[PDB]
Amino acid sequence: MDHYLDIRLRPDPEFPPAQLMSVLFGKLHQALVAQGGDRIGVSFPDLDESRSRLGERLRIHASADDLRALLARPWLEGLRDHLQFGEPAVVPHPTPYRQVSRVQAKSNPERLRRRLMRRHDLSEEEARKRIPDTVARTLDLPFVTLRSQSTGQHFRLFIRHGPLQATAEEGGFTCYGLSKGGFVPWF
Amino acid sequence: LSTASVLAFERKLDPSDALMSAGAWAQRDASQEWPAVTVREKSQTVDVANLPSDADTLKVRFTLRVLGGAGTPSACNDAAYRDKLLQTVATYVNEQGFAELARRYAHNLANARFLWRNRVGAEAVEVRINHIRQGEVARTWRFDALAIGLRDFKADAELDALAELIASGLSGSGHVLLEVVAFARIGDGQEVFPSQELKTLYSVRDAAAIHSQKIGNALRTIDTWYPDEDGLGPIAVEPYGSVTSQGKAYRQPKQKLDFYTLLDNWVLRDEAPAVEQQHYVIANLIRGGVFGE
Repeated sequence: MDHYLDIRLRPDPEFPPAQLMSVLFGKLHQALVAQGGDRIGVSFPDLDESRSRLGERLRIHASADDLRALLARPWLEGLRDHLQFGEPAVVPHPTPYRQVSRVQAKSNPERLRRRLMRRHDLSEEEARKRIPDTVARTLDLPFVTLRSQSTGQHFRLFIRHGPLQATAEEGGFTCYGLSKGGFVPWF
Repeated sequence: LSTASVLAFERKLDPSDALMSAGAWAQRDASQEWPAVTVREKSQTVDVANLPSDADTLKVRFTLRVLGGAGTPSACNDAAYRDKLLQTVATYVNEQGFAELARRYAHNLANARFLWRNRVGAEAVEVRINHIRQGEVARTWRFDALAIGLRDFKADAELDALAELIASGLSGSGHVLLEVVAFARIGDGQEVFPSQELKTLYSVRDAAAIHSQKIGNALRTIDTWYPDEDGLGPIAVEPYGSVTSQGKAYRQPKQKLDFYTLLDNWVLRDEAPAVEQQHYVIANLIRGGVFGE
């Protein structure tokens, strides 16, 4: 997009920084479900793909008015002493483009068992012989553990950063703000 | 002259166990019949505790006691080391009282850090502290915990009144019993964070609650004197000062900041260290432990 914001996390020993980035991601998700919009992207410039880590700095991508609407809401309350802020900057030129994606797999196939028996109404031995437990895929993507408001559960949502492109075209971002066609400047 | 082979110090500053009850806001001073959070089991098997459907505030209740006489050990072998330690802490307590320590402790008591996971994301939080001399309450404090941040020990008039009450306790001149109530505007239908067992939530009889040692480890987070960096903030005062979450050993004994090194340089080698290190030493003596071989 045209403008970006990097907020830096405060060094916190008594809470490990994965939990702070978890609650920051949850704050961003409830902010996007509170305000809406389809052209709001996320980027994390400090990706270490070798250790599958996201880093210390995160970057939102929106217009100027959406940025100063985001800084003018009480979602910043309670944690101003828990991170540092940024400034509405112009994107440098040139910058390459990439993705952000939540990749889930059939990590333990009991959900596939219950869906297949809610659909087929067959025997449990048929679900045992049809698909084995070897369909469990393993992922080397960075993940973030989020809770819920209605159906409360800790789940790791993986982060896949796509390949390095050169030109950004039309595309949207979902209610989780990940790339569903919309590209973000990597710099 | 050398150390004792065994040496143990009973703790002062004993907290209680903090049970949690729920109710809605604006009954913050009508909070006597509030039902408590019961824990329920949903589905592996996972225990879970949620706020009720029509309530946004949580009542957290525990009790504090201040004892005093923090220089005397509970067990000691040779008398020369004990009398040397007693005259050392006598020179410390008559040079300066417990005033900086009680100031930092009342500062940590004013902000509601003892809700560990249950503090962040809250709308409004406020504490209410009662001194109970006889069976009736004798005085009252009132602090907004959102006013005082987690980054610095600040100054205030009522905070100084609380600090002189705590220093009156630690000097041994009086008995201190404090009832601490906390409120927290969070919302309805959110999950609460009691202590985790070894998965089950820690519970008093049909009510979720908090361990005493979690409240204690919260209330001694005053060590702002780490040798390497100090932008980290305050630390729970511990010999070989470390952290189970971040996983690193501040005051590491390769440096001359380890608690036992300061102790045997002060008492045996007779080299009194810096005054904030002396405050850290007396804080570790307040914490208690096993010292010797």
